[PDB]
Formats: sequence, C-alpha cells, structure tokens
Amino acid sequence: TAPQDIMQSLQSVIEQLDIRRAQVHVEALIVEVAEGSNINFGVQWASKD
Amino acid sequence: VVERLTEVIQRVDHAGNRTEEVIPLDNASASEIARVLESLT
Repeated sequence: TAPQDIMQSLQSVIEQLDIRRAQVHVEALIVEVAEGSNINFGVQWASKD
Repeated sequence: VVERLTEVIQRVDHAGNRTEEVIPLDNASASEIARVLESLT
C-alpha cells in the first residue's frame, strides 16, 4: 500500500527479486589408502646359574 | 448608457471566468505534483 509513484517503483523491484533459483548437487569424495608393515626377529638364551 | 454597462460588465464578467477541472495522473503521485506545482507560485 503506497502512493501511485512509490508503487511503480516497488513493482520493478519485486519483479526482479522474484527470479528462479538454481540448485546445486555437491558430492564429496573421501579417499584413504593405508598400508602398514612391521617385522620382528630375535634370539634369546637362558640357562642354569 | 445602461446598455453598455450591461455590455461591459457581462463581457468583463467573462474575463475573470474561473472553472475547475480534474486531470488524472497515470504515473506520478498527485501529492508530489501538488507540492511541486505550488512551489512555483
């Protein structure tokens, strides 16, 4: 609700803010490659006293 | 002599004739134009 002049302004704003929105599809890719190893080798003795 | 002063006046009474008219406004607000056009005079 406004005077005839302000209205014609607010009609060209609303006309330009009413546009159609684009939507986005966002994929993430989480990669992980792990590789372990170990090796253990040793001799032990024991005896009497 | 009265004839002329029926002539003069009712001819002069034409001169100051003041009539009013309503002019529509399609775009501008009538309230602005009423301030602007009255700021000139």
